[PDB]
Amino acid sequence: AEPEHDQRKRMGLKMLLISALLTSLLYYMKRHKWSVLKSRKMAYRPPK
Amino acid sequence: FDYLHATAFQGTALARTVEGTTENIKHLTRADLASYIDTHFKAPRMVLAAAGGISHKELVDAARQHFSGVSFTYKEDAVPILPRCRFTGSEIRARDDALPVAHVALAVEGPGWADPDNVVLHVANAIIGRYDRTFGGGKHLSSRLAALA
Ligand SMILES: CCCCCCCCO[C@@H]1O[C@H](CO)[C@@H](O)[C@H](O)[C@H]1O
Repeated sequence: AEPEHDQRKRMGLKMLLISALLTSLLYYMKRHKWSVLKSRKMAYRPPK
Repeated sequence: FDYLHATAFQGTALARTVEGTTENIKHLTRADLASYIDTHFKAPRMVLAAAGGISHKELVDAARQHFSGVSFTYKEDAVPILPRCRFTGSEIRARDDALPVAHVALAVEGPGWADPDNVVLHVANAIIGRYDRTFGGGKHLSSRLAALA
């Protein structure tokens, strides 16, 4: 029914490993860039 | 430029304005002032300079007379080694849209008086140079940034 059965799951292994690696790395890079805004503080100082 | 220091050297002594806080000016005492003078205005940390039609020997003589007695302890001789100031890759944005024109200052950390690289950094700074709309040179100025400006 599906001769690709063996290679399909072999790919599924490679996929899951790569995907796990890349998702983590991209999460850091996102957090790294967004760190500027995430930590940013602001004040309201008129000549009141 | 005060804001620049306030964020570049944030959390250190260099982050403070020369004039000081409003609260400090409000509440500074004669004791506090006299303390500063006695603590800082000390002979080894002072330089009597002169320039003109002045004989150097006559200068050190009048200096020898009015610049006074020797310090007693070793503490009063030694020149203080200031604690280091930490640079911070950071920004401070004080926004006021009612303000006519905007001011922007951007800087990296320098080397210090001792470093011979300070000469090259002045050569580099000379390349870019400076400009304001009264520079008669106009579009023909050698400075690329000025020409684009
Ligand atoms: C973000 C998604 C990344 C998925 C990466 C999948 C890489 C699959 O790579 C494939 O693996 C097969 C199994 O060995 C091989 O037969 C193929 O030649 C190879 O191209």
